[PDB]
Amino acid sequence: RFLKVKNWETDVVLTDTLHLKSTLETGCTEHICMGSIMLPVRTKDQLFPLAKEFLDQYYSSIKRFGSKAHMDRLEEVNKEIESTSTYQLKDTELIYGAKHAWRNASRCVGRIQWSKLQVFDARDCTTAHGMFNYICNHVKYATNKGNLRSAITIFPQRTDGKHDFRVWNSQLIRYAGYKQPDGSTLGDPANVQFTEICIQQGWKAPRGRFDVLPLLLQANGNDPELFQIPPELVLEVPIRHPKFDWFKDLGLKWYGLPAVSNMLLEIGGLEFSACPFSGWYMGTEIGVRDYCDNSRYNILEEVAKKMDLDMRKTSSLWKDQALVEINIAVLYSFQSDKVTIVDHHSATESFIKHMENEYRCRGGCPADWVWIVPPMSGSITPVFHQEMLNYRLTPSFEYQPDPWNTHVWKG
Amino acid sequence: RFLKVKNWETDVVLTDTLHLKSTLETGCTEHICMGSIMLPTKDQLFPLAKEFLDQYYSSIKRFGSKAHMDRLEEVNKEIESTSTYQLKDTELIYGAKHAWRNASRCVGRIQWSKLQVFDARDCTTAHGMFNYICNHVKYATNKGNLRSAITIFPQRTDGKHDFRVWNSQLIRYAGYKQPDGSTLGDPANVQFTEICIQQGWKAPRGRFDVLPLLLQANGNDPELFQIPPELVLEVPIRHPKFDWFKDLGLKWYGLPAVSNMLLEIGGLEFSACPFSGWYMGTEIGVRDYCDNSRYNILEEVAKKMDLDMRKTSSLWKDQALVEINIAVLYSFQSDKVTIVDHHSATESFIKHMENEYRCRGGCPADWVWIVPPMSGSITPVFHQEMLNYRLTPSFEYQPDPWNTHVW
Ligand code: HEM
Ligand code: HEM
Ligand SMILES: Cc1cc(N)nc(CCc2cc(F)cc(CC[C@H]3CCCN3C)c2)c1
Ligand SMILES: Cc1cc(N)nc(CCc2cc(F)cc(CC[C@H]3CCCN3C)c2)c1
Ligand SMILES: C[C@H](O)[C@H](O)[C@H]1CNc2nc(N)[nH]c(=O)c2N1
Ligand SMILES: C[C@H](O)[C@H](O)[C@H]1CNc2nc(N)[nH]c(=O)c2N1
Ligand SMILES: [Zn+2]
Repeated sequence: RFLKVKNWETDVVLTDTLHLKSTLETGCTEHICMGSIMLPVRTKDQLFPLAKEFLDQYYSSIKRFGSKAHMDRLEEVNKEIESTSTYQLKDTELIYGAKHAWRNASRCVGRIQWSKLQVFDARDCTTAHGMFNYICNHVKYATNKGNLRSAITIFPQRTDGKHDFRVWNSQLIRYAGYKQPDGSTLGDPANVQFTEICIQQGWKAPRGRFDVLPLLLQANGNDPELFQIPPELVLEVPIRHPKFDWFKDLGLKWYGLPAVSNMLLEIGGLEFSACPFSGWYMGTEIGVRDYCDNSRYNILEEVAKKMDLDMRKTSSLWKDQALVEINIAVLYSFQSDKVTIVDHHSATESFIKHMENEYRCRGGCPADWVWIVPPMSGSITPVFHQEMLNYRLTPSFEYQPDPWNTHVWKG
Repeated sequence: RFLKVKNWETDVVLTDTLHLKSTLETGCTEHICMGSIMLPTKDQLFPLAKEFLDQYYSSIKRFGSKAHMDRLEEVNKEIESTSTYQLKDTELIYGAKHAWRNASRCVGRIQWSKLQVFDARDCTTAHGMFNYICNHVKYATNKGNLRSAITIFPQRTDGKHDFRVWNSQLIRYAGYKQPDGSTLGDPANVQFTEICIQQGWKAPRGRFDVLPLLLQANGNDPELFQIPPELVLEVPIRHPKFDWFKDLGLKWYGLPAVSNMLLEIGGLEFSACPFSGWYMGTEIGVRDYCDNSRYNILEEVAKKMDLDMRKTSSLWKDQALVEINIAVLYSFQSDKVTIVDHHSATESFIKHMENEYRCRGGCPADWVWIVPPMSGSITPVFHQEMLNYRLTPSFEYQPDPWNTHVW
């Protein structure tokens, strides 16, 4: 069976056969769509089929399907599973797996870059201090003095679920959030809960509005530990506006490296619960969501005030006007400091090219429209007009529960 | 299987039980989500009638009444005899209001119960269709104090006698291809503007030429009709800060009136059911004016704003796009013509969802369409999880007539 998607702006039509290789479920049924839902201990029983599917994929990609190197590897994995209950990926297989996990990430608009991912193998790591060291090196390498490079660092896979490696931060670099007694929030309200854990674990909070949070790191299922990322490794950009000189006086800054650190990487049935990865920012992530979400820094009010806008009725679109200025300021500040960033027009056009190429050479490109369309100026980006098929391929990145809700505390 | 939907801006969580009433299919499976795809006999008819009549008599708190069972047998007898049946006026009104209520792609559904239903089932000719449509347009326009309305023409019988309005909307601007390459007027209507001239229309070949009506009664050849200009309320578009904005020569019409959809009630198919309400600002300013496949005025506007159009990263498209939409709102509000901005309409819809979950158990909703085409995440619907499913009565798409008509 074949399926067609249409771009209603260009009339370009594409044919997807790749969804046939989809095994995992979506959440939808014939009678309900969960397309807008944000989020909809493994034994030898099912592990070898999952290994086999992965290795078939792997040897296909290197034009060695059915070779003696292919059959021997299947056999070697088999006996390793039956005798040890799990197995170890070769270096080649791990790198392939991490790239294809990103390649299969249907919510990611930056996937044109998927093949250029620097993979750091941290499977020999045994302690939280060792994790801090691996993460510091990732940050230095990925940041590259503002000329950002995509990277992922992969800590040991799960075994019995009781010895997990976990980065408790949702991102490697994030600002603290402090609930005040009067109800207000200082800093990033998205991080108030994590900030409290850190303070409880002994972090001395400066209690400012842009305090980089400490790393909280869990090795081999032991209690997590606190480390401060050396400040010289944390690249930050002060936000100013190319025309509004009062904008710098808002005191805004943001960090340069987006580095997601709380997701699970799944390859051949193996689960890598600590696998921080980073790339570079699309400007709307900072300018639209980080600053202007009602539940984040929410500077829309103060920006519109200083622009002296008609703030009485919403039909003056003062909110939309303030948002564009903020996003201009973010792009201007980053470009001025030579810190890599991509605007939402560039990124979406690139994704369309990526997606067309994926259909031609791969037979499809799983895409989550709800997430690919930028959170401002949606229909003037070409993805808005682009029909997309969403399905889940493996290797994959998955969500996992916050560790502080599952962890058994040693004391 | 009694589902929950979270709002991530407010942590508000609603439990959806209404989805279990869903009958039709979405297009998705467990293996694939098609949530962004634009478009996926006597025996079948009686269960459809029963399902509709059951929910009708429950809404009037007469489920299991003599009235209920009597109407049930009554329609059952008319089907076995005539192979169809006719709705009572009260059922027709209920059917129409609920097809709107169930329209998961519609952000304006909070007004669903205040709909004016015009019964045009006694109509027999295109001239009569025209009369009904003129009366609709005048009623709905109301000198700019717009009112919701639907006019319902005779139901399909054998598919050879279909009533059809060939226009996609009652009021739409013409679209002419140019010898030199591009398109003058509205590119979305170039083929329809063709079929009008190609059926007899005399085009003034301007940029904002109101299209004539092309009406089809009882599966006959359609006929051209010019809506009286005094019935077509239009708004000249100017900006409250930029005086040069008037010189662009832009205007739009006040009445959005969809005319090509099919209204399904109790298994009966009403293939001509023009319905109208009032515009959300972004429909005109984001889509109509700025879509690359439409009026595409963005470059001309930013040029007039003297913005740096050299790199995309200056956000000149975004900045223009806002000014254009501020103007559309300003123009309509200044001429006292009903319009709603995308912030008010989306906050209304959150309120309407809250009511539907409260007094009905749910509210089918299509996030891909509910979220406005600009400033999505500063609107409350962006952070609202929505469950999409098909309830009936419903509005459905239908093939364009000229592909089908046995001419
Ligand atoms: C190189 C530049 C990149 C850009 C511009 C980019 C951009 C984005 C954006 C805007 C999202 C939407 C999520 C949100 O808005 O919060 C996203 C999601 C995602 N990105 Fe990318 N990304 C990049 C690199 C990467 C890399 C290197 C990886 C992994 C190796 C990755 C994996 C993902 C995944 C798994 C998601 C889905 C998150 C979810 O399922 O909730 N991205 N990306
Ligand atoms: C009264 C104010 C109304 C507003 C503000 C409004 C707004 C909208 C918007 C913005 C859309 C998205 C589609 C697009 O962007 O082209 C839509 C779709 C829709 N509207 Fe409403 N509308 C209103 C009245 C009505 C009425 C009176 C009806 C029927 C009686 C109706 C039925 C529908 C349907 C069926 C769709 C979706 C068609 C589809 O399935 O693709 N609307 N509406
Ligand atoms: C590599 C990279 C590049 C870039 N440019 N941006 C990002 C951040 C986007 C992102 C990627 C991801 F895999 C998971 C989340 C979780 C955040 C969600 C959960 C709850 C609140 N957020 C909606 C975010 C990452
Ligand atoms: C009553 C009303 C009020 C309002 N405020 N707006 C509207 C227009 C929105 C609309 C409603 C609808 F039922 C069908 C379409 C078809 C347009 C699609 C077909 C193919 C390409 N277009 C996406 C539009 C109508
Ligand atoms: C490809 C995609 O489904 C298509 O562009 C849809 C997306 N969402 C939309 N939303 C609205 N309100 N109107 C539209 O025409 C569309 N078009
Ligand atoms: C409810 C809804 O799914 C949720 O708000 C989603 C919508 N689309 C998104 N798209 C992106 N890129 N990032 C997000 O966080 C979200 N949030
Ligand atoms: Zn779906």
